[PDB]
Amino acid sequence: QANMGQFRAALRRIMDDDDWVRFGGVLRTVRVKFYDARPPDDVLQGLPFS
Amino acid sequence: QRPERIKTTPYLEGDVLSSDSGPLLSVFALQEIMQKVRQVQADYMTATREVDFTVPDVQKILDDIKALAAEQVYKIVKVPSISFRHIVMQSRDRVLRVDTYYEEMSQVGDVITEDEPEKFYSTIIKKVRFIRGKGSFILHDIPTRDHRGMEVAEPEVLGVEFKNVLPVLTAEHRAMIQNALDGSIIENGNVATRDVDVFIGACSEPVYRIYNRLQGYIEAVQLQELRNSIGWLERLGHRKRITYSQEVLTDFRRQDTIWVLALQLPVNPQVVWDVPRSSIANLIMNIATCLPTGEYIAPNPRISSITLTQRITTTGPFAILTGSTPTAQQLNDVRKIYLALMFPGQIILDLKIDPGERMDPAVRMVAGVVGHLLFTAGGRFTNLTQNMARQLDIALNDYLLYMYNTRVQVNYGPTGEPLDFQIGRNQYDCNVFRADFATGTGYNGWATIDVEYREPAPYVHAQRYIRYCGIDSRELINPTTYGIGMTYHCYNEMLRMLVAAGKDSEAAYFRSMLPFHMVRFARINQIINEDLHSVFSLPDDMFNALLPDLIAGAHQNADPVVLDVSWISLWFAFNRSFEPTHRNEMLEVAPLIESVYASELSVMKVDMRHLSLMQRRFPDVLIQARPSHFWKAVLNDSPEAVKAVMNLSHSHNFINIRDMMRWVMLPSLQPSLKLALEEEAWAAANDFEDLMLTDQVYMHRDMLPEPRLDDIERFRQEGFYYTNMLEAPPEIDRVVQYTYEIARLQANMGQFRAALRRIMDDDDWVRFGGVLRTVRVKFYDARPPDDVLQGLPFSYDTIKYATETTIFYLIYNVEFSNTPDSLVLINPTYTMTKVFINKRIVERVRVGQILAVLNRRFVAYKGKMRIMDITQSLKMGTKLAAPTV
Amino acid sequence: DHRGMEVAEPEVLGVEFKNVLPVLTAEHRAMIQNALDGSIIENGNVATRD
Amino acid sequence: QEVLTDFRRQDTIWVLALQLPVNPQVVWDVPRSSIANLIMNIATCLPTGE
Repeated sequence: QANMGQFRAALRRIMDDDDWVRFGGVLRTVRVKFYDARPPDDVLQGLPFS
Repeated sequence: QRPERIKTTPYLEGDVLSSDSGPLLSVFALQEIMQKVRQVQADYMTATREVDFTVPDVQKILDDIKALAAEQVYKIVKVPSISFRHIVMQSRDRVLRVDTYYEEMSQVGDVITEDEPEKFYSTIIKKVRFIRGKGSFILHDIPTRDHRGMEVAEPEVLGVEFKNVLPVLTAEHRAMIQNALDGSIIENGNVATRDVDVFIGACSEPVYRIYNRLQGYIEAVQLQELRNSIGWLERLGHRKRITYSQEVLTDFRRQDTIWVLALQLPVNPQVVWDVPRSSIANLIMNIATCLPTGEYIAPNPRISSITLTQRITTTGPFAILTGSTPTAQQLNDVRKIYLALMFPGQIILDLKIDPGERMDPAVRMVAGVVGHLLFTAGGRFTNLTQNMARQLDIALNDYLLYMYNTRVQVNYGPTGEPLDFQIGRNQYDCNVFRADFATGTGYNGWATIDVEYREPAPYVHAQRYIRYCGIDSRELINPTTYGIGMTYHCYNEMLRMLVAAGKDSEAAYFRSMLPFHMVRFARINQIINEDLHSVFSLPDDMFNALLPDLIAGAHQNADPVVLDVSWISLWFAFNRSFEPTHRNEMLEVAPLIESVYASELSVMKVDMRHLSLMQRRFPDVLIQARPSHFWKAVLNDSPEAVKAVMNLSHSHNFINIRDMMRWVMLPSLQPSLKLALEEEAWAAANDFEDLMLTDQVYMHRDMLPEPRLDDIERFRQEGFYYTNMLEAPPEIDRVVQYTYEIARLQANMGQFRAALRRIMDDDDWVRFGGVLRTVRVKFYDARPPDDVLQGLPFSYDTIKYATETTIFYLIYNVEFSNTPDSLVLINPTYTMTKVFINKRIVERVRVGQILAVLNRRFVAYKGKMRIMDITQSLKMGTKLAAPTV
Repeated sequence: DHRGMEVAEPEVLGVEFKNVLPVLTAEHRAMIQNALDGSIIENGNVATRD
Repeated sequence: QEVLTDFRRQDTIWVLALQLPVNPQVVWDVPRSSIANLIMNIATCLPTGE
């Protein structure tokens, strides 16, 4: 997807399609949190990839 | 991270004895080889050609190879050079046209002399370099100008100069010249997003041919060849099993980028391997390149003894020999043994005796055992020679023979060969442990398979995988049998004999010792399989031919290199292990290096063949030709790096004609950009007339024309001219042929001058040709000296039949106050030299013909265009985002 | 080396005639020159050695 | 055999003045030399110990 030069556009199209993405099969470490206000932008708007 | 380097048991760990790397081992190996032959030469009397022996620096030559790889053979200039030159005589309507390229050709090189063959070759190949240098250029950022809203080009990029022509023109004349300048336009000039500037004009024909194939080369090679190259790099990386950069290459190309490549990354190894007397060179670069950084490990101290209490403890059977430490020479011998171990087949060992050293007899007693347990001397190759194999047999016989405990019975056999007897209670036969090269008993390669074939290999010359002691390398990632179950046949027979020999403690020590031995050979199997895969390696044909060659005494082109070690060094090497804690760094740039190597080799072969052509083409010029002449001629003007590579063999003082010509006729080749330009330059050079190597020389009675001076200004406007040059040869009847040998014969008889005067009186032409002569054209307005106008092909030192002569063009200049008979002379001036060149080198053109040469198409890029060399970025750390199909 | 052939030396011939050349004539010099050109070398073998 | 095993062994011509086979009959054929053979034998070959 990065190779041909249509990586991000496909992701934006699929997100317009309102779908779900299971990025990788590698297990991830989870965390639990509690807040009284809005969370920071970094944890909310962030992407699970780089 | 790599699973075979992690350890969890207290048996394979100990203090490190020493460390080593490829660079030290290479120079050391060359040193002992050269010292051996020097001692050989010194210890006796020798009568041969003198030769000095110095050890070279491999690292310097590798650095110089890397530097030369960065050298670009292409030049970029905005403007092309001047193609044609104009000359103005007294007539302002007619002007002389000359080619500057021909005059520069005349200046490039030196004169012809029939006595000097290699000088002739050197001059010719200098012409070749000059052709390729003036042919290789790319135009970028051409200037442009605007006239009446239209695009025009400048009068200095078209390749002609005519600024001094403007004063001699009248109104219509510079009117039409400026009209022609306005007509000199750049095509496709109305494109708003234009990137190419295409122009019509003149150029030198070889130069323009090289330019045309250069732009064809630009258009041809593109990204898919890079894809193939990096795919082969991936296959090599898979073979070596290196970690990859998590960066992945995506073939997205910018709209304002140009890549250039001068190498094809797939390689033909036979081009490398066909060099005469070069096997040792291939081995030394293989050592210098593929060998990683490693170290020597001692075995666990607890194998020989185990404690039981404070005071009582077991002792080793070889306790007296265990407490020993090698010297410098013994350490060097250990190195030699491990080198012979790491390369099987092309390295031979030997055993050194000299009175200056003293040892206990037990060194040979145990040395026979360690020799039979430490080398392989049978199967499909060899590692030993016959004499030391017999010595080891005698040693093993004496060890089974000298026994300190209560004696057992022995039954001797018929012959006096050692090991012809039976021993002990079980009556075991020791005769099976004699060494024969065809069978291979008594060593690690007996009763097993030593070499095997698998899937296609990255390099095509050798697909083999070496299997020492019948064990592969895949048990380290996943073991196969239990701890006791690891064994092989010769080890079993050896242990069973020692049990049969009544010898028990030694058997226990060896049975403990076995897994260290097997894992050491597993690591060496991995090293041979993975690390050493390179173009310098020995192909399968040589490896499968060497053993019959040595056992049959057949005459071989690639002699195995014979070395020498000491006796106790075998036992010391038995108590060590090699561990490569890191891999070689220059391995990461290994392949492309030899590519440059290969490419340059191709170049030599190319012009080599062309030089041989002249020996067939011209016997008289090359009467005294010896092919070493052109050999040395090419070998002078060449990069010193590859020459040092070949002279590391030091056989350059031994190269004969047979090896050199056997190298000549092969057409094996690996393409490269400068190579392609080389073939095309030599294709232009197949027409020998392109380098002023003419052989048409005519002589007859001729005189300078004497025009009658009627009107001075009429003579000014006309502009009469003369030349001794022949624009075309005359008819054949008046021309008589003449040769070198007949010239020599008539010179000895002395009637040659008489024959010249006879035919000279008969007023017919005479030919002196068959030998290439240089061409000089220099313009003389006044009276020349006699030597230029009277160019006699015979030159008194006897005579030499071929001589160079400067070709004359005479321009006539007159004044108004000259009398009508001022040029009238009572004795007419005479000339006799005439030459034919078969091209319009000098010619008179009327003013409208000044731009009559613009018929050739040139391509240039905009100044915004950037050119980046991309030869340097071919490294196996680059992995494709879209892998090769 | 001349005429595409390796040629021996008058010294290795084993005979000396170097004090009779200057009194010779043209024909004798030409004949001795041709005869010198006549001598050849043979690339033979013994025990598989050149 | 070290001197027979350099890397220039293949294209070298050897010279030996003495043949190894020493036909023993020629030393024995010497008339009334038995005592001389004995004394020079024990001169050249007899070792000494303690």
